[PDB]
Amino acid sequence: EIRIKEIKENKLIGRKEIYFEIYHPGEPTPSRKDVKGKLVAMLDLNPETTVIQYIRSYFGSYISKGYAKAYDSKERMLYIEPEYILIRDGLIE
Amino acid sequence: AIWQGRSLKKPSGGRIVLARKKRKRELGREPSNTRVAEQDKRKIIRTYGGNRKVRLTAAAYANVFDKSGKGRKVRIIRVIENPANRQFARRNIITKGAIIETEIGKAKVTSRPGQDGVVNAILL
Amino acid sequence: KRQRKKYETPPHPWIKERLDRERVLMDKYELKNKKELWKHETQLKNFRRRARRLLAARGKQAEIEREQLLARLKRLGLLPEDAVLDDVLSLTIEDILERRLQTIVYKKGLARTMRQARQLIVHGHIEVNGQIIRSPSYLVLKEEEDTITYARTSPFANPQHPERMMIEKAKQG
Amino acid sequence: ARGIVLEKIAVEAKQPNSGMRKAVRVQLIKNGKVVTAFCPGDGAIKFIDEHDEVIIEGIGGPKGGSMGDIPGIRYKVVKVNRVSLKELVKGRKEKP
Amino acid sequence: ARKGPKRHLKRLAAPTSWYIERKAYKWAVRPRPGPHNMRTSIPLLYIVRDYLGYAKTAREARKILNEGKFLVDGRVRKDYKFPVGIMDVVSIPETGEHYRVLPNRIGKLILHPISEDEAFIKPLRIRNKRMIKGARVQLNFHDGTNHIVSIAEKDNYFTSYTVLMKVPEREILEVLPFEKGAYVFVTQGKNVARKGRIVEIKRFPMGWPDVVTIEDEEGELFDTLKEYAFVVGTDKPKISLP
RNA sequence: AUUCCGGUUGAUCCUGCCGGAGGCCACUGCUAUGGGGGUCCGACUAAGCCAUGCGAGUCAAGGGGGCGUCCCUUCUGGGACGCCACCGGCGGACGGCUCAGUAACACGUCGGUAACCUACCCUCGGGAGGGGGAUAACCCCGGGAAACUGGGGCUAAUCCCCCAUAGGCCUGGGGUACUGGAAGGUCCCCAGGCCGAAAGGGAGCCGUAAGGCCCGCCCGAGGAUGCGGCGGCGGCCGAUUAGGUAGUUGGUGGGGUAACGGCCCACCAAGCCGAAGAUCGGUACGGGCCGUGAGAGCGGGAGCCCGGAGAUGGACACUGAGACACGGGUCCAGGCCCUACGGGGCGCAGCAGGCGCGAAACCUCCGCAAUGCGGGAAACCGCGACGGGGGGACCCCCAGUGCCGUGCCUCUGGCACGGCUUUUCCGGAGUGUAAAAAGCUCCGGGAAUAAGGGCUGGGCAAGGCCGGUGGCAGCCGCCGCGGUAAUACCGGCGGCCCGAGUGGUGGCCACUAUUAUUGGGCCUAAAGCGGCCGUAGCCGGGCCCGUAAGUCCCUGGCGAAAUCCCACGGCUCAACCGUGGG
Repeated sequence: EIRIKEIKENKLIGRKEIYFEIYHPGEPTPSRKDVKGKLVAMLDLNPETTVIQYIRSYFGSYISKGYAKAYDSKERMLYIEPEYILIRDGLIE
Repeated sequence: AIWQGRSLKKPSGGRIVLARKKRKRELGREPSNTRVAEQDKRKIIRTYGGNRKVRLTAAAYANVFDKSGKGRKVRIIRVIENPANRQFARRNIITKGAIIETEIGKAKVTSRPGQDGVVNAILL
Repeated sequence: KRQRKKYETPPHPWIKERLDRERVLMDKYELKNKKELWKHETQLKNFRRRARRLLAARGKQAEIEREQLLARLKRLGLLPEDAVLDDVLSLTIEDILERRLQTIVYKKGLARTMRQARQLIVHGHIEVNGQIIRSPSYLVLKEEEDTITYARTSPFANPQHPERMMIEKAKQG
Repeated sequence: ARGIVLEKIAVEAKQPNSGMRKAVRVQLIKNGKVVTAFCPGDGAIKFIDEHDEVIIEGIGGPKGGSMGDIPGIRYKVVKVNRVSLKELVKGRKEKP
Repeated sequence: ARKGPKRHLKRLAAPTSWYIERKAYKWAVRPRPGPHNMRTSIPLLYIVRDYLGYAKTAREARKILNEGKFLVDGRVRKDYKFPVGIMDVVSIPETGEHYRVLPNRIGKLILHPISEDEAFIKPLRIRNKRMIKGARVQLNFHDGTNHIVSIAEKDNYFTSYTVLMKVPEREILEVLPFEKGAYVFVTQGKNVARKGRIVEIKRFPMGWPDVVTIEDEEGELFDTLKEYAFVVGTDKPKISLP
């Protein structure tokens, strides 16, 4: 499951910053697509504007940390967020 | 070069070995040797940090001053006495503190041609 | 800058007294290396070093450091809550050996043998405070002593793992 | 240090100890001085022969000096032709 | 050997006033010369990244400074090496957020939030006075800024007085004087982040500045130097001071 | 954590010396070092010598261009994009590398400039006019093997050049305000003279336009960054080195410098240093520190940071804000590569690899990101900086190589029976490349699946029997064993110690009160000179008055970070990192 520790609002960048924890007891660390498509539900966010940066899988723990973005427009993320993470999320080929 | 740096000898006397090469910021420059001529010939010199300084290699006119504070631009005939050296007065060399003979008479130079580029003096 | 070893070798490796005493000790606790005993003696000795420096120490920093020392000693489960600096010298190596994670888990009845507890710890079948630890040399605080529990994913967590039957019979037996 | 051997020399233990100790004389590749190195072990000299590359250290005597029943010898070989003496003494390896 | 002016600054040598992790990396932002000294300032870039968490990566921070969304003393600044020093006002209009830069008790700088109405006033210590051609009086402040005024108004000011400066338009509002009993907030030293009242000014010859004695709120007396004493009120602080 | 013990004697006690017993740093045998996380590797000899690759570039918003594409319209054509290269804006005076010199105001501390400089940066007051001129690129042809290099056509700006005024400088006279403890400086008036500014702009919105918005220029006064010079004190060895110094030491007057000064020069004087050791030599970058010790102390400055010095040796310039400038130039010495012999090029003490050297130190690795620097209004670009990744028995932390019931014995443990986990490994899933890798984290398959070094007479106490060797072979840090029965040499067995490390060697602290102030001896063990006199030095009776130099208590600034001690938080714990206190 996913539980949000924090949501904050970079108004100078017009973006939501989300710290959360993922419960995965006995089951491998989830793929990026599933966590994105499942976090997209409960904050009412557009998939394209949302980007997930890091999902840290802890040693000897069933809780993995997770940290992600949520922008407000297509242009801002291209302008600011660098290409590599867009490729990791698939937003750029 | 002209190197204005450490004396090779200690105050007591022990000779001092050098441990590094000279530095361009530490070297000096040639002597101006300002002389009496029919015209003013001057050289501007770029200096440390991009500054400038003009240098009289030949001097023809002088700014003499009365004790009241009124100045006269005049010509310079010949130098009377150079306390800095005995060779200088013989060779019409112009230096601060020298006693000079102009049309007005006796003047004492109160300016350095080497750095100022003009020669000022006081009528005596 | 080089990081120092955390233990102090004995000043003489063949005193019969000390050698046999250490032998009895590692027989009791089934440690893998005398290096381990030496490390435990080292932190014992440094506790005492702090105690002795502080007992003669005067000054506000001295008092604060002293209270820090007492508090940490209590938190480790090595002293009573009314402990006073004077008694800390009387602390023995065995006081710390009991507080070892491996000795605690064997003392919880969860193991038939000290080495079996070791095998569980390395194999991760034990969890503490919801986080797994693979080191049998870890020193346990008092506050965690109640949370020492089987790791969830561990096959031993279920009450049907055949080894766990023998574990239970040893506990009651 | 690395050296080249020239000659095999045997000496008599100082009294009351009696015994024929084998050793070799070597010229140092580093500088070229000449010095004797003791061969420890049993049957050691058999492996070593004339004109052999060798590696040599100090004997570990009191203040580095002589040891026991051999006189002045300050050094022992450790490797001959980049092969360690001791295993050849054990015979586990083969001299080149 | 070195042959002139540096352009780098290794993390380990950074001033002790910066809440910057030091062994994480090796290279930091060398501040360019500016209003405040190395010892009493930090690059704005670190303010954006650490003290406000708005930027995780310096490139993105620089981008936001390029957008010019930041108002220091009512002036946008794109220089990601700007020394933003002591008693400056940082204003973000996009967020309506206003802080003042102030040291700690330990000797480190923090952004104390302030009301918006206060964000336009900046007190400046009068470092020195000078006469410029035209018989005009130019005053050099602690932050390096300069203000020109008439000969008649020369006695309105003296060194070590505090001028409440209207930074948005550069208008002089009030001049707190240095006299016995003023309210003073310390800037540097062991007495940093202290606020008290003055009882005595120690006239020290031989190269040693004036040691003022400050009486705290609770009545305890201590001493510090003239230049470390910064007046902020005649009897109560005119600005929110922790 | 303040520890001894063996060896001088037929036997005993002293003396003193030596040997074992520990930590740290280099080399190496054997054995592996599987797993991970922090930390290092030409680390002392040859700062001796190199093929090679890379490392320092970016500018279209100064300007003119030429090439090509797009689109439109096309007799004229504009804009946009990329390439090229141009003067031109910047940078290549930082950062990277090393320890020869240097015994020094090189350096640590505190002061110290009123005797300096200062581009890019900040603030404030003012200014930004007129006029002229140049040549790249491109086109026509050229040489030489090259390196490199010719002439003609025309061309650009914030390029160059003259003037306008301010402004810069120096002097005399006369005053007044600022700064400051201080001095004199700065402020103003008058008088005399030389020197002596600018730049506009690519685009877009409004305006017909000018103009405003944005960027950029210059003068003046401050600040700020970096740097220049002056100073007290601190910090080696030698007396089988005792006298030393001539611009030597000071004064007058000047010179040159960014700047003060013997830095130089003309003159005038006879100083100044040395037994609280100059001079000379030997030795050597200085500090933060590190190893050891119970500590007093002893020893050392390799690895990071700060400061200093160098670019094979010497020596000398230009450009410049900044230079005598690792990746810019000139000669000499030196050794090397090319060459029509005319000519040419030289420096891996920059990173990756090589030669030599020697006991003795890694890849001719990838991205411009993380962090930072140069560029540019911005996007963004380069970096052998960096980042990671590689080999390595560097330092430190953890961890494993099976667990349990059970019969017998080797009943210390082993052997077999039963059950139990999967250490490592394989496939997939998340970081991850700011592109791989990293092999980490979880899932599934599932294995009992990796352990050696030294020692066994005693000092160290601890580890004992059998076979062979016979004063040979050999062992051995000291005693000492061995001439035929050796618990002491070699094999086996047995055992002991440590442990993924151990052994051998070398150097450093403890051991050592064998360097002794704490804390040593000098009648017999080595150590009091034959005796006396006395200079400096050291140690010195009591009482009264003063002082506060020492001595002590309180208090401000300062001794920068990292390392160190402690609590807490993160990394599974630890080491490491952060916050806070010393």
